[PDB]
Amino acid sequence: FKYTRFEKARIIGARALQISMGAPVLIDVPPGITPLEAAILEFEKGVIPITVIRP
Amino acid sequence: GYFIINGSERVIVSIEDIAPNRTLVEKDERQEKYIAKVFSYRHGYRALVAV
Amino acid sequence: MKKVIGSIEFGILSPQEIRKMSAVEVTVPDTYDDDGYPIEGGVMDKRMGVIDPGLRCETCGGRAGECPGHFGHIELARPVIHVGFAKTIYRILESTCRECGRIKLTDEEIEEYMKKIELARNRRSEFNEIIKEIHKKAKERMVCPHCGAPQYPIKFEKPTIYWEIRKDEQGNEYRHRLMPTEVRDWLEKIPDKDLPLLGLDPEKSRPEWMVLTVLPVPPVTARPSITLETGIRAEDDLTHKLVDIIRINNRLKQNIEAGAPQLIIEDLWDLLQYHVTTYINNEAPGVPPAKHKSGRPLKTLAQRLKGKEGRFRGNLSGKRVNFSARTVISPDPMISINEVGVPVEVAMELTVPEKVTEFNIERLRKMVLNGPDKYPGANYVIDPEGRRRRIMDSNKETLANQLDIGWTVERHLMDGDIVLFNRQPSLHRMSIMAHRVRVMPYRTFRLNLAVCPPYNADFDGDEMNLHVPQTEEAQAEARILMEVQNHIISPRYGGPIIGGIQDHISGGYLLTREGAYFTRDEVEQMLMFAGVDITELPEPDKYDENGNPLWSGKTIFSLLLPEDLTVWYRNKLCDEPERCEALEKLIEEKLMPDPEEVRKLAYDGFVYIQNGKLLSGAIDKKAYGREDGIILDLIVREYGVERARQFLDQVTKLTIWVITHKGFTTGIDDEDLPEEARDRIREIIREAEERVNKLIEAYKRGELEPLPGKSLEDTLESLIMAVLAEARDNAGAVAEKYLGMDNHTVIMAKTGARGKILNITQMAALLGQQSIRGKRLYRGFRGRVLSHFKPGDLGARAKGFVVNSYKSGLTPQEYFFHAMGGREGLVDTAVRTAQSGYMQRRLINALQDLKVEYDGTVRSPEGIIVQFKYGEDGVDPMKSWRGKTVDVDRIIVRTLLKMRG
Amino acid sequence: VKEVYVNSDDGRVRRPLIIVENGVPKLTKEHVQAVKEGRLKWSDLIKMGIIEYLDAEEEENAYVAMWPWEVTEEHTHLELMPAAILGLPASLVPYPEHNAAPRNTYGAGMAKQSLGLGWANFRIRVDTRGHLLHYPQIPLVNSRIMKAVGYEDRPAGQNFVVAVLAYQGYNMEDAIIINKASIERGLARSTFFRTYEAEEKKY
Amino acid sequence: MIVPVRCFTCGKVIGDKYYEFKRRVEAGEDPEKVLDDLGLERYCCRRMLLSHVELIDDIMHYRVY
Amino acid sequence: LATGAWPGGRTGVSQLLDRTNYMSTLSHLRRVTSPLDREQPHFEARDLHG
Amino acid sequence: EFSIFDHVLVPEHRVLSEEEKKALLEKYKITLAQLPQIKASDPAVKALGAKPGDVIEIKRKSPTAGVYYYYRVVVE
Amino acid sequence: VSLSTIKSLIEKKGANLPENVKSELYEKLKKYNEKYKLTKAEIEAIIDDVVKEYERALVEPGEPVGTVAAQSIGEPSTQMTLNTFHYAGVAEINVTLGLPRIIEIVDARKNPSTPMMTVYLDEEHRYDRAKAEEVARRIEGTTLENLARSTTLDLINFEFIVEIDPERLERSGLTMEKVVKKLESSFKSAEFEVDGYTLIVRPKKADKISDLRRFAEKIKKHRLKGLSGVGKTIVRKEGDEYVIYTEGSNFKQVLKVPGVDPTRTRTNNIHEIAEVLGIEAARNAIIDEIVSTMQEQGLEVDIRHIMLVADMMTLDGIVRPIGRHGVVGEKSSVLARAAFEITVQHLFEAAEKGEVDNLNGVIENVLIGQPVPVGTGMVKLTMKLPLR
Amino acid sequence: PRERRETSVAVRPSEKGVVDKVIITETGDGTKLVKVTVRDLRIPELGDKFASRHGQKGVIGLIVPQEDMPWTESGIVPDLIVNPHGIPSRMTVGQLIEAIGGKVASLKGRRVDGTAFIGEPEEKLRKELEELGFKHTGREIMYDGITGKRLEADIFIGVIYYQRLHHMVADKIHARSRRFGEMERDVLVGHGAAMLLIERLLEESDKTEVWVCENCGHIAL
Ligand SMILES: [Mg+2]
Ligand SMILES: [Zn+2]
Ligand SMILES: [Zn+2]
Ligand SMILES: [Zn+2]
Ligand SMILES: [Zn+2]
Repeated sequence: FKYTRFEKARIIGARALQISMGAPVLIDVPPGITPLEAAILEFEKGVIPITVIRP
Repeated sequence: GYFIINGSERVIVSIEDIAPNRTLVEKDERQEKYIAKVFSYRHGYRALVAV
Repeated sequence: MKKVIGSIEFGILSPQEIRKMSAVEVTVPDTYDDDGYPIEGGVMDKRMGVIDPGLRCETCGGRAGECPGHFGHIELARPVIHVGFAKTIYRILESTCRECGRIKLTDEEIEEYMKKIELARNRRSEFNEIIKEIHKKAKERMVCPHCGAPQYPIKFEKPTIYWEIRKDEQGNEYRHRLMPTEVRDWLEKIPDKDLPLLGLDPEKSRPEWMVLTVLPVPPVTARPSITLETGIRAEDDLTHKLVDIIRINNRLKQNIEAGAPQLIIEDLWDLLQYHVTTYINNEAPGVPPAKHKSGRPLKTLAQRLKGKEGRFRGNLSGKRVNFSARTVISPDPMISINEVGVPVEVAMELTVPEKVTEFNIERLRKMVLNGPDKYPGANYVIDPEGRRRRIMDSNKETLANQLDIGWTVERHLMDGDIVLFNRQPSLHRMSIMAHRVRVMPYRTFRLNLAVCPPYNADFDGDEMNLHVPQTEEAQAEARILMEVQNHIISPRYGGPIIGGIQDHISGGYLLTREGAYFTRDEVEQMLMFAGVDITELPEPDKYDENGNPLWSGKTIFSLLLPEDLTVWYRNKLCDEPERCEALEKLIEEKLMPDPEEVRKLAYDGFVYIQNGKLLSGAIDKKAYGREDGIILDLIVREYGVERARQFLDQVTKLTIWVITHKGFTTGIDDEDLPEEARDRIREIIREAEERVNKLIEAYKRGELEPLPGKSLEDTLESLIMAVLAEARDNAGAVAEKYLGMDNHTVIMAKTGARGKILNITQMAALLGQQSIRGKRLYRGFRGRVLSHFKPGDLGARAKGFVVNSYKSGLTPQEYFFHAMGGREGLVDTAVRTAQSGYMQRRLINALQDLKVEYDGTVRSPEGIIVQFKYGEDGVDPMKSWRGKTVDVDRIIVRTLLKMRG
Repeated sequence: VKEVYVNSDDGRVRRPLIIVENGVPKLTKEHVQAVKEGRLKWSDLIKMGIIEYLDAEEEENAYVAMWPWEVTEEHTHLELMPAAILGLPASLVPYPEHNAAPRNTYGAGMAKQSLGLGWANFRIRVDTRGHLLHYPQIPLVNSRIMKAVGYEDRPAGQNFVVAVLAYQGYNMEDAIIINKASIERGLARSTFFRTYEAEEKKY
Repeated sequence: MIVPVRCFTCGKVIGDKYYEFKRRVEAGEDPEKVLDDLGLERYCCRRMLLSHVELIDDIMHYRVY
Repeated sequence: LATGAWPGGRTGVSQLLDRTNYMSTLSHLRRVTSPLDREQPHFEARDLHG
Repeated sequence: EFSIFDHVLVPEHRVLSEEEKKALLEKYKITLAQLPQIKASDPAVKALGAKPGDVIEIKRKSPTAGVYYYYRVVVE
Repeated sequence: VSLSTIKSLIEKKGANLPENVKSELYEKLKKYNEKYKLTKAEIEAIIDDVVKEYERALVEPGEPVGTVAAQSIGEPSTQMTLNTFHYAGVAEINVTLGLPRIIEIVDARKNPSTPMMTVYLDEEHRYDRAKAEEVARRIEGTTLENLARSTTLDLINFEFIVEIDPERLERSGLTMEKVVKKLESSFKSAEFEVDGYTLIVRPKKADKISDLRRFAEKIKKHRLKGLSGVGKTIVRKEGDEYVIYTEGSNFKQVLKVPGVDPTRTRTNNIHEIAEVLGIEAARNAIIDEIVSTMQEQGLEVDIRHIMLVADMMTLDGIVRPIGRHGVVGEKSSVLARAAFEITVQHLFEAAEKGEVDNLNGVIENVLIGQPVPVGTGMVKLTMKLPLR
Repeated sequence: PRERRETSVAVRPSEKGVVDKVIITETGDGTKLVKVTVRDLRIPELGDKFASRHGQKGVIGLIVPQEDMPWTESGIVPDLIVNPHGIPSRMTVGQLIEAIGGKVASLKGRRVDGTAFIGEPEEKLRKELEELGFKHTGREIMYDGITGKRLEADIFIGVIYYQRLHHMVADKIHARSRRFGEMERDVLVGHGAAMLLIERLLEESDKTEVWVCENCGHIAL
């Protein structure tokens, strides 16, 4: 299994939206960063709750 | 050499046109039809006569 | 709770649906009324919805602006033929029996046609062809195969009049008009099983419903009264047509219930039919267009849709989108390739909404304290409920102490934000990319120079647009999908498209040129300028005369390459193939020769890199150029995108530094030729002119052989053009021979940085023949181009052959000929843009729906399979090396070297 | 075809030429001296049959000599000044025969769109928008036609000390690098005008 | 429109030497000798005096109050 | 005379004079135009004639 | 004597049997109407015994993958 | 390592690879093994690396291949020249090049502007210039005008003496008696008093100048020997054999000419290829034509985009123009077609047919206001709620 | 009114300057009329367009302090630096000849005639320049401004007429807070970005919510 770049983009978008809305961050982040790089770091660490469903 | 119209400077650009009252022959390439045409000017009226 | 429309299936409404779907039965032709209030039973009822302010909808109870409107129905007194379905009705009548109503066709024909229709369902054109064939076959028949009853011919009169040509007892043919009730009765008896052959679906479109019995009324929002400048409630054309329809319907009904004669009933029936037809379509064929109160044709339902600016063809458009800016661009190589410089004033307007959380509360607090004037500030703050406020200076001190989780701040642009970048005309995919913001003073969109090729931009007044995505999903899409890093390899040919252009090549050649050495100061300065992380210089190579250490350029360049890169190829400077042959022999013999041996055999025409050390060759276009960037391609495809970006961002600065502090120029003496070369060129020109004159004399005296493709004159012209072109090539060869490599212009041409050899030829030796549309110059006076030549002259000099280079200067006739050539070139450039644009538009409209499914197949929008395993191998052109799926040669060599090292 | 054509109508574009007979041009040294002293005018030269006007039709029978030292017995006319075949803006370019034609066309366009003191009337003139260059200068290398036309009295542009050299990569792809102190001292400084109109319209 | 006070390139003051140069050249002296006498060796300074136009007189006649 | 549009179908006969500088004005006073359609590629008419 | 299949521009054609036809149809989750179509008047069809409603397997010579299979259905 | 072992290892590990990939891998592995004495570990590592690279190079689902192909075809055309040239070669036939050629192929015009056929030779006639000229004569389509050195059309006394050159007669292989016999066998109602090396004609006692002029031009361009619609032929020598280039288009007739190798013979007109060899041949010819046109201008375009375009064009047996005449004009989506037309009858036809719009395109989804089903618009996301 | 409403005339939003002249007068039908002229000082800045007489255009990319400019052994500090790569592809030899001619004219003290074909031949200019004490190729030795060392090559330097066009950046720049087309839509589709297309095109206040029945397929109420 390998994430296509479209799947990765959608996962990052959804995670960033959830973080902005008020969801807790699963990892510690440096202060003064926007939700987007927070989600990017979350993905880079490999800690992602969202999963994709393929036909 | 220009005009003042409502306070704005207007210039008339010369227009290059076909010589009146001269027959010019030419050939098409789909009707294989030799034609000749001439424009006749008479008091500001241009008439296209083609044989 | 929010679903997405997956499909839309079209059909024909049934009268029962129209009855139950509608709410109010409109019966009275009532207008807005004097007090502007909806009259009960009028066209604009309150059950239809309200657009007037200060009242509530009857059905949904919504105020104007929130009530979507609701549908109403009109109960027609007599059946009316729909204008659009008139031709369909006429076709159907000619195909069905007058008595039974079934299709006049044999059962075997029915089976065959059903099979063919099942096969050709998807193809719309073939389906229409089959329908027309069946219609012709049925119409040609005369006796019903089921009943045997005669079928009197049916004649169609536009727009909605049908005549049945019947034969009396005397055999005379008389036209019997079919009333709509007769047509309905005919259509009802048609069974469901016959509909597919007739071209119908017996679940969404039944023939009886084509004839209208109930006419739905659009809601008030669909037919709003736009009012007038005088305050007069300027009504809708649909409203007026509905009023007339209601009046005529009531009149027809009251005369029907009064036992009126058949003639007046027919008159009112035809008036109703005409009004209905003009209401559906005011431009229907054979229909007089109804005039407005001002005498103009009323815009009706048909006209409201088939408009270029209407719902169709109008919603798709290009308008001023929000959060955009446009300004001229200026270059700067001090920023990374994936960065863009934004002026402060632009950054203080294109705000981006950011929701305040726990890990960014203090930054947003400082920003909102800055106000809308200091650069790191904000312009609008949105409370969790939803109201928006302007920060200004009155409440600047507050709105920060009361700012907590759940608020939204529209801060200014800051470094690191993602931003799109566009250049029109937008031809290929790479014309829009995502960059990172870097706010700098002045007012220009600073752009790195390596990114110029994909944008096809030059800094001579070109302008660019940037758009700032607002939502988080859009920002993530731009950051992950659209960044400049991911688009180094072009999808078109599978090679690089981002690389050095002009200085990045020439300066690289200067740095890696054979015999180029640098002192310690220059080495340290250039390494620090390039950003290369180093803390100790390598061992010096060769010592200066007075004792200072020196470093060759090759080692300095090798400090940038990765630690295990290994490649070899031939560049454009290879002029002595024997040395390349010897080097290739050694390399192939060993696959890892001792670097000492390579040093003696070094040659700048043969690049060879061993374990990240440049051992031989010089940098030119083939290293990291616009195309054929062997090293850059290798870095991209083997060490990831980020490593490639770092390598590009370092080599660009290194090369720029070396060319800036080493000196590079060009003067008028760059194209000065020795006397011997000038004499050679002169004698070449004279000999060519003599041969041309000999050809002309041979033609004059009848000594010429006309090849079959051309007449005598055309053969003469072909020979003359060939002779002149060969002469120009010989002169160019001489000039190139006598021009050394140390010349800066020759360096620029040879390395491929800028210009061609033809440019040097034209500037130094000879300009050459001038042609229009591939032919010698001929358009001028009778028998001569200019007036300074004897008439009927075909010599080379007299028909566009110019013998002076740019350095020597052109004589007036040569100047005129050159002007002709340049004008032709400009015209071609002007026209080819439009032609290519038209072709691209056609191709995109044809092909913009295809996509790769999850099983690797490519399917047409209508479901047809276009290609199994896209590309017949499944390889993305971007991922392909240069067209080949896998470059197994490089794989073999790289693996062998890595494991045998 | 044995046809003779005579034209006496409007709109024909003609050019002047020097009549040449028997290999000797009609124009002589004393004529040039008289014109130099102001005793003779262009119309006088026309009326004495020294210079003739030719339209495109009459030029069919002509055989023009480009230069005064190329005239032979076959020639019937001598070109007056071959440098005058160019238009007005195109004559501004110096050494136009050492350039490719597209570059000359571009240069003519830019010369048409450059700033400078166009008219001394600008202070009191009312125009939608205008510009004024602070310190215009005569071109150091300039065609002699420019003085005759009058361009020198209303110049547009300045002379720059230019060095061809790559510098920091900030002038790649047609960009240029300009010296700060020169800008401070007044180089290329200009002013932009705009006029707004308000009318007390009676209704 | 009036003579620049300082040379654009090197900043040398040449504003006061223009009228002297013009009057001397009109008298028939060699322009090169006059420029050398005035003390302008770099051609950057000589260009300012050689290529200047005095348009202030031409534009002085129209007043605006 | 304002807005061009001579009677008889001709349009753009009169244009606003250009006052950008000396050369622009003097060149605009010496312009010659052709009535052909701009869109159609009149290859024979566009090119320079001897 | 000359058959069209010997030409370089003509790849080999073959007629599918019922079992393989249905296996192919099930593999791509499609119906017969969703495949590309070849007319019954095509010379390749005439050279074969193909009849309408049948599936033709085409063995292309691909510049990228060498061998590649394409399928078409026969119509009027 | 015996070559059988390399083949077995290739089949064992790289079973997923395409046939060309594994064949080329086998060839180059054999060469490098015989040159450098590889062992099995290196071979296994190499095959694993090849497999990993091929897996990485696969395209991912959701990629919008159609738009990318359209852009990658359209963009180079802007840099490509725009006709307005007359390449006058000697041993060549004039052929439309560049943008007009691309447009003609894309729009599938019924007859190309410059039809041209490439005819190869069988083994017997391939390796000799003289036999090539003989086959040319069989295919030359020789005309009296080409044979004639010059023509004298003297209407003042009702005759027509055309001067025939001996060299052209010898090249065509026809003799004066032979050509006169063929002409009279064709022009039965004429009298040919041929003398020497000149033809003499009379139009059965005509009266007016125009009649004899028309009769003379009728004979002048009349065909004598050769297949219909064929002009000049230029027998060249490419590689080692002689190949006969030829104008005109008679692709079905030429295949029956003796000495002509029919397997390699090609023609410019794609429609003729469709008629004679089938539809797959038409697709391959389209691909080759576009590739050659792109190559002559120096531009490089990946073969995959051209393959996609060609496959899309010949989707239903008959070659159709890709434009609105044959492809866009038959778009299934009634909404997409709606913003391309001037009438509304298409809506009524769709409603009558019960057409279902699948919203599988781009324009319809854009108009509605919904994510386009390409790329990120294809994926669906789910999450297990209990979170740390 | 169509109380009274304001119809005052105000300057354009993206302009500034100083009022220079105000005149009051009467129209042709007796109504009062005023005109106001606003002047603005525009010092050159990044993005301003410059072009020579030989069709060589460009915008200034950097304003460098004087001490960083390289100087010449004769003391000449260039006022403008152009890239050598622009010459070979354009073949504007007239530019180089004009540079030499300007140098010669400045040194000699009289202007140089460049009247097309009868102008001063370039070889005469080169000879005169050589006689005046400079290299006949127009090249000079220059020192680097930053390092202070001597540049390795000899740099061509001269005087060239330059004109400033009115395409100035202060008039081009404008940004909208609260252009696109079909080609951009195709590009965005080609990238695979869909939510970006929705955000950039649809935006907000033009989309609405509609209840839909899942049984029949009609708009629910
Ligand atoms: Mg540009
Ligand atoms: Zn409501
Ligand atoms: Zn019946
Ligand atoms: Zn100075
Ligand atoms: Zn329902």
